[PDB]
Amino acid sequence: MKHPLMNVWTLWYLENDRSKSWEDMQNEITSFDTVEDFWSLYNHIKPPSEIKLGSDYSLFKKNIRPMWEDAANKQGGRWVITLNKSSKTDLDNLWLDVLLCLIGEAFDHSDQICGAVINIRGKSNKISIWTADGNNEEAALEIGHKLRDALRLGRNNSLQYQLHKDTM
Amino acid sequence: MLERYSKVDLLALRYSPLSQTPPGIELEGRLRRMNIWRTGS
Repeated sequence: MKHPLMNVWTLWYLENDRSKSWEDMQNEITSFDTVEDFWSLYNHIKPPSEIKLGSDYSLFKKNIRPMWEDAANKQGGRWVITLNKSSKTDLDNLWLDVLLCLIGEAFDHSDQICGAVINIRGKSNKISIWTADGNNEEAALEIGHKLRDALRLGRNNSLQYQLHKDTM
Repeated sequence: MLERYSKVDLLALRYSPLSQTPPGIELEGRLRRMNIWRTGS
């Protein structure tokens, strides 16, 4: 018997293409709502260390899209983990840890989390946790510090929260 | 507490037979089309 998840989660893959628009580079892969279905998917997809440069993996719930235009993200923000002095498997493990924190609902303010994104770039790789409300400092801070715990980030790895919106 | 799983909990279920089931062919088709399908699977 399967073990149910608190939320339905949807995997998105972005493939960088100069032709298509930012939104059109995003591809919806599949949705799941049980622990077992997650492992089925995770075991049969390439890890982040192996995907093309400029590509993203993203995991979001409540059918929320990894896009600015989405209403759930518009007033939102994100904890950004810039990975320096990280191995390919450090990347894969940190990403996996983020996934398990999300589907596991490890955060007290789990309602505030929209999803997580990993960016594969040559200059620098990044893993981000997207929050629903940027102005909810207490929720962000709790998510932030727990994230630093669950991921056991070194001093070299940076953790910074930022608003999605561009504002003065 | 309800519908909350720790890292250890979730990892334990990784070795469940239901976690071993491969993706459906449609999903597999989508994964190969995106080239994100794991090699040798």
